Amino acid sequence: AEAWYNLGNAYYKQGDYDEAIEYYQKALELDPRSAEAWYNLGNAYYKQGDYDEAIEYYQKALELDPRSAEAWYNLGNAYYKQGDYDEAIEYYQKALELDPRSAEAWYNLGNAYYKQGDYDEAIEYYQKALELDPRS
Ligand SMILES: [Cl-]
Ligand SMILES: [Cl-]
Ligand SMILES: [Cl-]
Ligand SMILES: [Cl-]
Ligand SMILES: [Cl-]
Ligand SMILES: [Cl-]
Ligand SMILES: [Cl-]
Ligand SMILES: [Cl-]
Ligand SMILES: [Cl-]
Ligand SMILES: [Cl-]
Ligand SMILES: [Cl-]
Ligand SMILES: [Cl-]
Ligand SMILES: [Cl-]
Ligand SMILES: [Pb+2]
Ligand SMILES: [Pb+2]
Ligand SMILES: [Pb+2]
Ligand SMILES: [Pb+2]
Ligand SMILES: [Pb+2]
Ligand SMILES: [Pb+2]
Ligand SMILES: [Pb+2]
Repeated sequence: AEAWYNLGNAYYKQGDYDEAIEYYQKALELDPRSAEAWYNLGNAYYKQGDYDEAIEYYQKALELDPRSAEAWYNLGNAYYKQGDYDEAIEYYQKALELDPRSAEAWYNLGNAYYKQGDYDEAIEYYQKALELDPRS
């Protein structure tokens, strides 16, 4: 499974998401245990703009490792891309409980509240983001 997974990773890293999906799926047929495998399969679908597929496999990754701030965050992103800002906020919240150091994660939490027209909540999370990284 690991060699198939590494092939998928190499394709993913050069931006060939169709090939990444093929070889990630092969790795999971042999070893469905890896959270990082389901997570990166989700990432591959996300990068294609196949957000329902991304959501399906992010959930699988989270069921195997619910401590994964990265998986919660990317699940948030998939909903944000669908315009589901309520679900985006819910999953960003869980990501930021597990790792509150990511200026990027606070920023996108702010963006999700901004998109709902909740400007004071946007301000709160933008302020946190800029406290960590004041360059953007
Ligand atoms: Cl391609
Ligand atoms: Cl193709
Ligand atoms: Cl192909
Ligand atoms: Cl083909
Ligand atoms: Cl789709
Ligand atoms: Cl589909
Ligand atoms: Cl399906
Ligand atoms: Cl939607
Ligand atoms: Cl949208
Ligand atoms: Cl929905
Ligand atoms: Cl709200
Ligand atoms: Cl509000
Ligand atoms: Cl409100
Ligand atoms: Pb191709
Ligand atoms: Pb789809
Ligand atoms: Pb599917
Ligand atoms: Pb929806
Ligand atoms: Pb709401
Ligand atoms: Pb408010
Ligand atoms: Pb509101």
